[PDB]
This record gives sequence, C-alpha cells and structure tokens, in this order.
Amino acid sequence: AGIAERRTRAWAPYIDAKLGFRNHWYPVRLSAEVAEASPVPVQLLGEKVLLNRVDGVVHAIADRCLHRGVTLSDKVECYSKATISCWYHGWTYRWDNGKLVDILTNPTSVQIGRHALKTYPVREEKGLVFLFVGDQEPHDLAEDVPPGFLDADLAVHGQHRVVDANWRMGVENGFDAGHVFIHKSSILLDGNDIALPLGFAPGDPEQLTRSVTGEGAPKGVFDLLGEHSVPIFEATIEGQPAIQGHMGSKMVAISISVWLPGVLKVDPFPDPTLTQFEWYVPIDEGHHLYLQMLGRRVGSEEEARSFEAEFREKWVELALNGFNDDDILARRSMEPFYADDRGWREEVLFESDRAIIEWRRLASQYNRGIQTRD
Amino acid sequence: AGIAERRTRAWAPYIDAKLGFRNHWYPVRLSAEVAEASPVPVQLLGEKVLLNRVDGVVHAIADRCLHRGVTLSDKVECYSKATISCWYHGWTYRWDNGKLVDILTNPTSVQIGRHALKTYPVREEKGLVFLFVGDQEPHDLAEDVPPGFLDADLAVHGQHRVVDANWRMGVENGFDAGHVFIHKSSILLDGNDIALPLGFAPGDPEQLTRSVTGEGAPKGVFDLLGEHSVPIFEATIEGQPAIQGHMGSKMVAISISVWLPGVLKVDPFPDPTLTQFEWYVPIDEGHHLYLQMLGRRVGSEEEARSFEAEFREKWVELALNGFNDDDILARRSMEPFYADDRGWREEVLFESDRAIIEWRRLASQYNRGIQTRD
Amino acid sequence: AGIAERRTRAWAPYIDAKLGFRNHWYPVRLSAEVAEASPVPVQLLGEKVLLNRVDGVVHAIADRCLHRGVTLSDKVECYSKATISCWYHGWTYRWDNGKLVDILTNPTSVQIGRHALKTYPVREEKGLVFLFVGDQEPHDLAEDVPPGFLDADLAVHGQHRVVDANWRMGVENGFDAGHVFIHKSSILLDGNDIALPLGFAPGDPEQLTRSVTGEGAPKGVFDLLGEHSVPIFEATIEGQPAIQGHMGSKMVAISISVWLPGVLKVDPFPDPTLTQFEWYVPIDEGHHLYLQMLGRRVGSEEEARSFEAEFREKWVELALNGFNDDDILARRSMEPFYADDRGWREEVLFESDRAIIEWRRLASQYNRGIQTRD
Ligand code: FES
Ligand code: FES
Ligand code: FES
Ligand SMILES: [Fe+2]
Ligand SMILES: [Fe+2]
Ligand SMILES: [Fe+2]
Ligand SMILES: [Fe+2]
Ligand SMILES: [Fe+2]
Ligand SMILES: [Fe+2]
Repeated sequence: AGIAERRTRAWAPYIDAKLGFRNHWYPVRLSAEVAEASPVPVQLLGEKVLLNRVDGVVHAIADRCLHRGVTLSDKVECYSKATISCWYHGWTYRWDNGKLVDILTNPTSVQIGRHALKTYPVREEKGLVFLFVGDQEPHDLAEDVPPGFLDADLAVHGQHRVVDANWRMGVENGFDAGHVFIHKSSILLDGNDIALPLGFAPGDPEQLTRSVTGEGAPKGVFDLLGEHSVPIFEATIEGQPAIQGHMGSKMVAISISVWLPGVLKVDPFPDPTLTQFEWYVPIDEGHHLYLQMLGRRVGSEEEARSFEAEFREKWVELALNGFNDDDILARRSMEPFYADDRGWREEVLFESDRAIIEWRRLASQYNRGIQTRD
Repeated sequence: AGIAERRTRAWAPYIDAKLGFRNHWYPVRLSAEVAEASPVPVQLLGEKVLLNRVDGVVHAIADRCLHRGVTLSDKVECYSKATISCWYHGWTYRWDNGKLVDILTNPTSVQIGRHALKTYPVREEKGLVFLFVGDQEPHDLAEDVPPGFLDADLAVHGQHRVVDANWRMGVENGFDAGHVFIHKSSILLDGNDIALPLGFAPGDPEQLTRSVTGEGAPKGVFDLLGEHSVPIFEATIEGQPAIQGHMGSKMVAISISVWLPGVLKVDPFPDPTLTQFEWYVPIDEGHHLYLQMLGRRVGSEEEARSFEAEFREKWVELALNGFNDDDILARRSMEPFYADDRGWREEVLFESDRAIIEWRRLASQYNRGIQTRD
Repeated sequence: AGIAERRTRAWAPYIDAKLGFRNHWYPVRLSAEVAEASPVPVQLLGEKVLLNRVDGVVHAIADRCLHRGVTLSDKVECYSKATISCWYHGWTYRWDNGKLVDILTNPTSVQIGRHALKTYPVREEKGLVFLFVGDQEPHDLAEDVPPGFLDADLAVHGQHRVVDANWRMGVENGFDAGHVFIHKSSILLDGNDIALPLGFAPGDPEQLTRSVTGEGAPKGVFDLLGEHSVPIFEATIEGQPAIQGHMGSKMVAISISVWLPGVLKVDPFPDPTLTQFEWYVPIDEGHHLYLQMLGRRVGSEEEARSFEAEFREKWVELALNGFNDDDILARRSMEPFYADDRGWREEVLFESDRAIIEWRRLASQYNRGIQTRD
C-alpha cells in the first residue's frame, strides 16, 4: 500500500474525522429559529441536542432522558419557565444546568438532585447559535470562526440546508482552489457583471498558499492561487477552440481562506461589497449542515435594514442558490469515492490542489480532537 | 463495566432474548382472520408460517418450499382440500402433517413421501389462534396465558397492530408500574369517569411486588404499587405548582400482572366490568404484534352479543386506541436506547421500576428457551 | 457440514460468482438506445461505464473521473466531437482511448497526457451493444453467445428490464425444466395454440443432458429431458383428479440450452417460427438486466420488416410479457434463499434438476474468471 501511507501520512487524522472535530464551536441554527419558550431539537457531530430560549437566553441540553433513554423532544412538555419534564415519567430538568430538580410522578424519589443532563456551552453572535461540542473548557469563539466574522460593524444574514454528503466533501468543495469551471453557467455571472475565468495556470507550488498557525487566534490556510497564476479565459481541446470563461467588470473571491473547525471565508463575494462565510457542520457521517452567511460592513441602522432587504430580495436567489447550488452535485458525486476512505489514496490531484493539501495537513495537526461514536 | 455486569447478571438471558422465548404458545391472528380454505401467512419469532382452516380445523406449516426455498404464500395454490401445492414446481404438501405427498411436475419422483414441512402445534381459544414455537412437546396453553383468560364464562374480543419496536419495549411499557403520567390526556378519563393520578409515592420495595413461579400454572409478577403507595395528584417543580392529576368515580387497574412468555393482565380495565389482556408477540428483532384483548364474564348469549356490540362501538376507540395509543410513542422512543443492548446498562431506574426488575429476573430464570436465528 | 461441502464441491466457483464471470462479453443496451453524440451510462458486473456513439462507432469508458472520482455522467459535457470533459474541473478524455488529452482549467498541468480512463472493448451485433469486461485480450464474441445467434440471416429484436434478483436466479429459472408449471395460466397458451405440459417424468439421469466444452466455440449445456421423458399433461393428488396441462398443436421449447457467460436459448419459442435468446446480465449483487431477444430466419427485407412488425404488435405482449412475466416472481422468491449462500446447501433437488446441476459444474469449470469487488 504504502506509497499511499507515505502520501497520506500527514493527514491521517483528517481521514479519520468522518464525524468532525471535537472541542470546537459550531453554529447549528439561525437565531430566529430558536424562539422564546419554543424548544428545537438539532443534531451535530452525531449528538442529539435540544435547544430553547428562556428569558432571551439560549440553552442547550442532551436530547435524551436519563431514565429510560427516550428522546425528550418527541413530545415537549414544560411546566415551569426554567425546566422541561420528560413526557414519560415526568423527570424534570433545568435548561440552564441540566439538573434533575424534580420528578413529577414521585417527589419522594432518592434520584432527585442526583443527576444532570449534559449541557452544551452556547454563544449567540451574528444571528447564529453556536454550540461547543467537547469535554474541555471552551476557548474563545473567535478562535473557531474566520478573521473578521465577529467585527462589531459587520451585519450578517444567512441560510442553511442539509446536504447528503459527509462534511468533508463540503470543505473540500468549498476550499478547492481551482474549481470555478463548475460555476461557468451561474446566473450570477451576467447578473452582477462578475468576472469568472475557466481556471488558472498556477505558478510556483510554494507560492500558492500561506498557513496561519499561531495560538490565541483562528488557524487556517489562505488560497493564494489568484495572485500567483495566469487566469484562463479560453481553452482548447487538441489545439482547437473549445470554450471560453466569463470576463466581467467586477473581480470577486480575491481572498479565499479556510479555518478550523472547517469554515470558509470568500472575500469579497458575491459582490465587492460583500463577504461570504460558509460552514459545513457534521450532522452524522453521511450528512452536513451547509451554512451560508453573507456579511456587509454597516455604519447605521438604516444601511443595516437596507442590507437585510437586499439579502432576501436579491442575494439569496442570485448567489446563495444561483451560484452555490451547482456545488451540491460536486459534494454528492465525490461522496461515494471518499466514504470508504479509498478516495484519499486513489485521487489523482493536480497543481491547484496544493491548497486543499495544506488544509488537510493543518486540520490534521491542529484540530482539538477527533469526534468518535460507539 | 464490572458494576454493570453485577447489576444485569440476574437478567442476562432476557437481554439476549431479542427474538423472544422459544417453547411457548403465542397468539398470531384473530379466529375470523383465518377462514375456511383461505390460507394466511404470518411471522412470529422470526419464523414465517402459513395458516389455513380445513374443515373447521386450523393448521400451520412452515411458509417455505423444501425444493428451491420459495415462499409458498407468494402465490397460494390448492388443488385438493387437504393440500397446498407450491406455485413453482408443484411440490404438494398436506396441511395436517406437512407431508410431501405428491409432485405435480413429476409424479414418479423419488422425493415423494421422503420429506415434510415443519408443522406448528395449534390451539384456538377465546377467538385467537395460538401457535407453539419450539422443539419440545407442548405444555398446556393455560401455562402461557394470564390466570382466568381461559375461564369458560369469559367473553373475549380484541384487535392487533404491528409496532415498530422490539417486543421487549412492549412488555417493559405494559408492565411499567409508574407510567400513568403518559396517559393524563386520554379521552378515556372523561369518557368513562376514571380516576388517574400523575404517579405514586412507593412504599417498601419488598412490598411492591409478588412473584408466582410454577409449576403447572402460569409464572409471572403482580404489581402491588397501588396497594403500597400514596397516589400523586399534585405535582410541583422547585416548590411551585406544576400540574395535577384527574379525579373519577370508577376505579380501574386495581390488579396488574405480567406472565411468561410476555402477556399483561390489567384488572379491571378499562371499566370495572372488564379485564384487559395484552400480548407483545415478536415478529422480528425490530417489530412486535401488539394484541389487545378485552374480556367480560357473560352468563347468557344475550349479554354476549351485548358485549360484542359495546366492544366495537365504544371500547375500541375510547380505550384500546383512546388510552393505549399514547403507549406506542414510549415503545418507539425507548427502542433505539435498548436495541444495541447499551440501554440495559445505562438506564437509571427509580423506585417504581421494582416491578419490571422482578419481571426481568423471572423471565430470565423461567423462560423455556431463547429464540435464535441461523 | 461435510455432506454439503462434498455435494457443492464441483460448483463452488459458481457459488462465489455473485457478480458474474469476468473476461466475457455481455450485451448492455439496444443499439437504438446508444445514439450519435448522446452519452448513456450503464452498469454491469458492478462497474459503471459510459457509452457514446461517435461517427457511428460505439465507444465505452469508465464512468468516473480520475481526478476526484466523480461520476462523469452526472453532468455530461462534450466540447469536441472526440472527447468528454468532466463537469467539475474540465479534465478532458477521448472516447476512443480514454486518454487525458487536455485539462480545460489548467492547460499547463503536468498531468495532461499522463493518464487514461479504462476503456471497454465493444462489439455491436444483432441490434445489441456488447462490452467485454476483463483484463485479457477479447476472444471472439461468438464464443459468448448461443449457437446461431450471429447467423447472417437471423433477424433479431428484443427488450430488457432490470430484475430485483441476483443474475444466477435468472439463469437458474431460465434453464429449469420443471418450471413450466408457473406458466400454466399464460395467455400465450390459448393465444397461440401452444402445447405446454405441467411437467416431465425423466428417464436415465445420464441422457437428460449433453455438454459442449470444446475450444473455439461457445460452451454450454443442452437440456435433453424432452426427448427423454414422458410429458405430464394431467396429474393427481393422493390418487384423485387434481390438475391438467394445456394440450395444443404448436410444439415449442423442443431444444433448450444455456451457455457461458449465462445466456439461454429456447428453440423454437414462443412460436415454431421463432427462437428466443435470454441474457441475465449482472448489474450488482442484487439486480440483473433481463434481456429478451426473439430471432427469425429471414430471406428478404420484406419479411424482415414483417417480423419487426409482428414482434412489436404481437409477441412482445403475448409472450415476452404474457409468458415470461411469471418467471420474475420465481426469481424474486428464490432470491433471499440464495442471497446468503445458504440456499446452495439447503435446497432439496429432484430429477429434473440434473440439468441445472450440469450448468453449475460447466460454468464453474469453464468461466474465464470470477468478478470480484474490493
Ligand atoms: S423515560 Fe423520561 S421520565 Fe422516564
Ligand atoms: S420451489 Fe416449490 S415446487 Fe420447486
Ligand atoms: S473531478 Fe473531474 S476534473 Fe476534477
Ligand atoms: Fe439522507
Ligand atoms: Fe463553488
Ligand atoms: Fe418497520
Ligand atoms: Fe400504558
Ligand atoms: Fe432494487
Ligand atoms: Fe419460464
């Protein structure tokens, strides 16, 4: 085999991370989806969680009763503002600390006050509810999101969908330095007079990327293919004309970078005034939550309401769907090749794949843990 | 792990009985569903059987041809009153002894008279067709049904449904001594003026149950929680009023018991003039046949026709469905927790679970065999 | 059991051939389904292939890009007559030799010209496109089809359907002499005055079959039960009248034979003026492509157009479906019994099964390889 072991050695941990990285923050829902006193069940990294907002504060608990292991969310019953009672025998837990404070069906039980559901640390920023999945004290959320995502003046809006592919197919697709070819028919092209070449003739391999590995700040890789190559706007087949790219006035996706636990930052995009952020949150081994966020620097309540309107009325359908919908096929089609780990050894990479290789190495070395099941 | 082994030790056989107990009688269909010369296929304990009534007598044979292993019931063909002929090559077997008595496609075959389909002992009582699944001589049916079920004066009617959970989830749910909380919204409460607390404050653990262990009579456990506890009608959470039970003049479920191979007896229920009997017949590892029978002592053919009409016009929708429908969620929600055996070790039981523990111990020690595949 | 090992010894390879035999020709589609410049994906023996007709010539290549392993046919894109370009990063391959001749997204890539998709030898005869699946040089197509199928004067037409069963269930069912019992109610019987018995009373087991194993020509088995038995047109059950066959004046299925890699020849059928040929091409372990071809010796372009018309207007619904639709249930019902290999040991065969046994032995000894999937 190895030949293959030597080639994949530096990313063995990544190859094993079918369920994602443990001990990191992950966004799971939009703020508006988690309303006051209205529990919402979610699943991430194979773990079933139940969310709820109490007095404006979002709380997260394991979505499973400690008694007979039923799923609490199968029939949500709350009889006090701060608690949820299991629908089977009334074991009652607090949302803030998961403690079993009462048992409606037997107030004399010696089990009362002796147990607690697992709770997940929560952070709600930029219209997203983030959960920390791990066993160690959480580090700052800033270390798990792209640089600038938490900037005070950055207005953010987004949407999410479930993709039938492992989360890694999402990140591989998202940070793939030379895949613009798949977007050559996007309505966003002439819809926003954006320039989109067919591909790139890469320069020196050592110049194509830059990695950030310091402590106290997000760790990731910058894709520098753009400034170190000759954009391809026309290509031939066996010497004959075959196809052309799409030249336009606006140059976007000037700075592309990916960060642990696996979040993309495309700047500027889909317009010189916007920045796109993407997450590929693991749900289970065969699915991921593809979260697409668009941000715009705002200086007043007025230009904020303005961006909000432009987001829903234009960008969602023109870009988030009009441009990115073609990415889903890529993820679904690569899925089977990599689902059994064979792809990591059999793939035949070329020049523009240097960036993903650097991401695989960095992710393998700096992730805070490999999520596993039982 | 060692603490788990010691705790589950007395019921390890039960943990392995995913397919039920072998060498016991099991009801599979209502008498009316097995009509004269109208073969009906069934599956119990993972075994596929074909039933038919010939001259009033119900017969049961393995639902698989000895030749090429096809399922006989895929296309039932009978060319003589006493036989069934496989639809593929005409191997012909007698219903009464499973004997290969003819081969329509080759009357001179040396195989004729040299083989026989497996046959299952049958007993038809109280409108139910019972099959003995096992290799030893059948003991009396009375030993596998609750006390009184076969009383000459008991008029019986019932219905069944397939539940998406292991049979043990059905029995655990049925004999769960303190689960009335799940039935607090049943239309039966107001519908039949039945009292229903939210739970119970159990007395001495040693007084909560009584076990009966053969020989020559059904073996099972009596749930004595009602007699040794304080009914819980008012529930609180952290000192504040949370929810309340329901008052009624009719007292039901005075006596609850479960018997091997796994049948419940609730008396009286759902009315002082009735008794409910429940079976959780294993179909395969993930499904069971939930059989609900209601019995009423009758003294004349007049009050028999009366009970029959009441059963259909009132009790089926008011109780069998109106009360027990909420039980299905419980079985389905516990299913995954116990399907991989981890639930038996990870569950956190409390006081009212003494009864189910006594059942698991009794079932483990006295079952006549563990049904397996291969 | 040692008894089972000894019994199945002579056909152990056949038992392992769940995916079919490697190094043989297999028909995959009708010529009309593979049009000029209109790529069509197919799957045989677990391998995904992409077909296309360029300048009237059919080409076949592996349906998977060498780059990231996506399925090319998920979005066919051709920018030059002789090539196909992957929809993801534009790697471009020639249909005739699978060579990676260009990479639209990076014309300077060092990978260009250093790789080639696997190609499959192709043969197009009698309105069918045959593919050779193997690693060795292809032998003559004539060695993998029934005798006379390629005769110059044989006009051929047919249809195919995917069947939910392993390919062997198709061959087993096809070359089975006692199976005519399943066809006793076929509309073809009265519809064409066909004489179809219920079964047969075979003679010496030694003259029931004849094998052909010479080199240079197809290898197979001739079913000689007909010319060596007493056909059963009426049969009794326990001495009493039970069922009758279907006498007629048109004699068909006079000569039945099966040939490697697994193709049946029934002559004449479904009419004295026709010959039926059937293929059971493995798709994957649980499905096969059931190809039904009808041939008629023709001497003029007029009777050729006449047969073509009769095929469409009469034989398709009266025989291909009217007669063979019943064979499908047989294959599906046997499927589970043999899917886990238990069937080969537990089946109880009788006299007329001598023919299938001869096929299993011949197929085991002469197949050119067992197809396997890592
Ligand atoms: S399973 Fe939740 S209170 Fe019993
Ligand atoms: S499979 Fe039943 S008679 Fe042949
Ligand atoms: S996956 Fe086909 S060119 Fe990249
Ligand atoms: Fe899915
Ligand atoms: Fe993309
Ligand atoms: Fe099911
Ligand atoms: Fe209940
Ligand atoms: Fe299928
Ligand atoms: Fe047939």
